Amino acid sequence: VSKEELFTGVVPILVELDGDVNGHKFSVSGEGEGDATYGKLTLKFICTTGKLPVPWPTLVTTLVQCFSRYPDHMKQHDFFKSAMPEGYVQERTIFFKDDGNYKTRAEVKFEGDTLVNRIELKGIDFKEDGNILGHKLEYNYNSHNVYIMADKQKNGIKVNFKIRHNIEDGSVQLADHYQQNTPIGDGPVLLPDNHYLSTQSALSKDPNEKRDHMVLLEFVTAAGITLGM
Ligand code: NA
Ligand code: NA
Ligand SMILES: [Zn+2]
Ligand SMILES: [Zn+2]
Repeated sequence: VSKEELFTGVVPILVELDGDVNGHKFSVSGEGEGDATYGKLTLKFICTTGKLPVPWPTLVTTLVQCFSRYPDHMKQHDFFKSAMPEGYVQERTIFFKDDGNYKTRAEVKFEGDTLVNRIELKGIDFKEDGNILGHKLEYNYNSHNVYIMADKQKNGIKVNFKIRHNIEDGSVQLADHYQQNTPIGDGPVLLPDNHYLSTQSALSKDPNEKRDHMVLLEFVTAAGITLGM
């Protein structure tokens, strides 16, 4: 039921996102590679419609948890890989405290040797001069724990966590994330015991790139379950 064999080695990744936030329409493409044995991602994203209308860090969680490293004793809890190659739908609602929300739907699946994440994002209720549309977020990311449980009603998982976005005046903008994942295929999947992913992300710029872009490295390992339990 585990699909670890698809994830051997380095796997190319493609990402495509169409988004509309307070009627500002935009698109983002990304390409890179993942190594689930190490739990590491490297990707570069470009805004193909001009300047991104929201800050890049707000799109990090939207823009492939199947590349998480699952420990030796936790292979029976890896839902994300178990749903491949047909893949899973990942839906979120993200509430930015004192501001608007994003709602997202994505399909993550293999197209051949490439892992692809295809996303629609709709943003509503943002303040024109808030931290988001105001572009008051620093260009950086912090470490978070992403809590995963099995869905008690359907074949799938329920996931929640709270992202801290640091603001240029020293304050912090919180983004509460609520997430569900369901398989696309009707094959068996792994429905995990409660656990979490320890997430770290670092953002940078390619000094030669003139398009609006984001270079992103991530390291993710699952944790939280006692051997054999
Ligand atoms: Na199998
Ligand atoms: Na605007
Ligand atoms: Zn172990
Ligand atoms: Zn158990």
